[PDB]
Amino acid sequence: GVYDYKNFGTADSKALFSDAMAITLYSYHNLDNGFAAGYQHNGFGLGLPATLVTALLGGTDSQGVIPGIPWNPDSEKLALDAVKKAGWTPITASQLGYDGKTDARGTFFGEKAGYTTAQVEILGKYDAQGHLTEIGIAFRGTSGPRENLILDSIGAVINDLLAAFGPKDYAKNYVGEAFGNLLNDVVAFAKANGLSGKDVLVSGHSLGGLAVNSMADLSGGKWGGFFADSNYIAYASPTQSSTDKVLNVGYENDPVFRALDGSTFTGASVGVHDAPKESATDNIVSFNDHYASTAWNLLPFSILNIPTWISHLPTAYGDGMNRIIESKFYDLTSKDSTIIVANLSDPARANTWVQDLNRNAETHKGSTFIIGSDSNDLIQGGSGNDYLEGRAGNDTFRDGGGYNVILGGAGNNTLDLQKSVNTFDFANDGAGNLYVRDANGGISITRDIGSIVTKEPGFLWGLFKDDVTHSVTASGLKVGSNVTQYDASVKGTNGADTLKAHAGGDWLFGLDGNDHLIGGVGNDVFVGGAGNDLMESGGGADTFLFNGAFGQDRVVGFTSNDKLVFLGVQGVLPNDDFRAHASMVGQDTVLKFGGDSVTLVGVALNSLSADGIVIA
Ligand SMILES: [Ca+2]
Ligand SMILES: [Ca+2]
Ligand SMILES: [Ca+2]
Ligand SMILES: [Ca+2]
Ligand SMILES: [Ca+2]
Ligand SMILES: [Ca+2]
Ligand SMILES: [Ca+2]
Ligand SMILES: [Ca+2]
Ligand SMILES: [Ca+2]
Ligand SMILES: [Ca+2]
Ligand SMILES: [Zn+2]
Ligand SMILES: [Zn+2]
Repeated sequence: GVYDYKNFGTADSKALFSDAMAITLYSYHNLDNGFAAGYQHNGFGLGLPATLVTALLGGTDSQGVIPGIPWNPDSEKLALDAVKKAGWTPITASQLGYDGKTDARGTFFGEKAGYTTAQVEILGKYDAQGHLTEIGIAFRGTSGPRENLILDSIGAVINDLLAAFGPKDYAKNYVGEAFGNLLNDVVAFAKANGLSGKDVLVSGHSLGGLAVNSMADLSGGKWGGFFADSNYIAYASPTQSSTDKVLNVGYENDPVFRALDGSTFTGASVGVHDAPKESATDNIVSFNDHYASTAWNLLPFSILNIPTWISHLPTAYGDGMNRIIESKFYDLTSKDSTIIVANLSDPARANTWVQDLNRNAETHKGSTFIIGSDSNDLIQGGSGNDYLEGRAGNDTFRDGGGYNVILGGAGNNTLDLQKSVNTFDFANDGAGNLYVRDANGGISITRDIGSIVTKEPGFLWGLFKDDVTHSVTASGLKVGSNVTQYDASVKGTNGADTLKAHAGGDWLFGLDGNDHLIGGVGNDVFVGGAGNDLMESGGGADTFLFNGAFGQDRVVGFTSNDKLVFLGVQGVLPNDDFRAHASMVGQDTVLKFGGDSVTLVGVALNSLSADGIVIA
């Protein structure tokens, strides 16, 4: 999964991620809620007030109205409800033995000249009995004063901030300077409650995330090395620590995210700075009204251009990246997966296609995941391999080919094919999956797509030009009266079946159980499903399709004109070739995908070509 951390399980990593995001959001106490609400309702045609950028960096004396970012009446009470729902409760100064101040929210403040506006929330997670199990440290970073930030042009101020981080280990040492004594109290408090460092989660966004990275660098180091084993997840940090300790999460079109090389200002710092970084998620796009806009992108991408900072705002971090977490595709992804998140206003959402524009980014690598919203989305895949997720609402997909998985989720969803119905084949396994094979043999596996739209020259037909809408029924594609039939197939049961193809070619669907798929002399498509399936080619130019937790299969009679299609499987990295997944056991080639496997019986490794082993 894209947020896997250290050696935690996939699931444990996600739970950590969500806690990190919860506490991070809390640290801002709903600062961008007014702006995000206006953006969602109205669009970004008005751009972004320079005052929100200074609020992000400098801190605020609040909670009031400095414009044009709206109130926000209920705001700190909603932020606090939400952090608590996510399982966290602010820890008091008194609980810590802390001598210093906390404001009316329970926020602690920096301790040395130059850090006195730095803030941090210290929160605790308690089991059903009232015992502390975990501590959360959420840095809200500043500089701070709200006071050097108006004496210059906003761009000259951003530029100087950025250049000040690297020299004299300022960014590195930041958390030791600001919170060195507080963190000793946290160490004392944690131990008294039987916690060790592994039970401490460290997060923050922005300058907060700079602080997460700074703590990691010092965790060696200071506080008796108590936090050396703590968990560090930074959002939208400009810096990366030198440790291997921090998961650095961010949107790729966030101008602040990765702006420094470690903490080094470079030529890329004030333009596109999308070179891959070990600790960082490098390919998560916020597909927002700015990113979608020709007009907005007339100016070069730069952190010095305030409108670019819309991609930095925390509410969209929360909301979009929680939809990654929630994805049916989540466990196919890895740290650098290309992920396009639908982040558009209501106005733009009605008429803009969410797609990988690859704008202000280095060229994307591997398969593309596109995650919709709970509203009606327009989602367009490319002619590569794409995993399209509609989530709730009535979504419409398009896709330019390749190998794909299209999930429409809740609602009434449609796949617009934008070619003729005659140039595609359709199959249907009776277990909810409808398969679409294109004229180039690219296959999409679809769920919850009730309607297909084709562009008939036409006639076809029939009565109906030009675009025509087919209902997806058990017996085929129904345009009112006519059926466009499903390709010939044999369907099994969820037990162990033996299925036999006809000489003309069949789609063979074993479904669950350990099946025995005996193809014939024709061009068959083998889908063994869950279970450990024995599939024989029988002749022909055959296709073996593997999706999900496909099990430990055996393929017999595999030749040069046959194809293994791996789609929606475990253990794949951007640009994997089969040679990464291949070994030999006697005269058989074994291909492993996480804990799934295909043994090609009596096929020597060296005889295999990448053209008939598609890894999507
Ligand atoms: Ca990376
Ligand atoms: Ca990138
Ligand atoms: Ca949707
Ligand atoms: Ca595609
Ligand atoms: Ca939907
Ligand atoms: Ca079966
Ligand atoms: Ca099976
Ligand atoms: Ca065959
Ligand atoms: Ca063959
Ligand atoms: Ca299987
Ligand atoms: Zn207990
Ligand atoms: Zn057999």
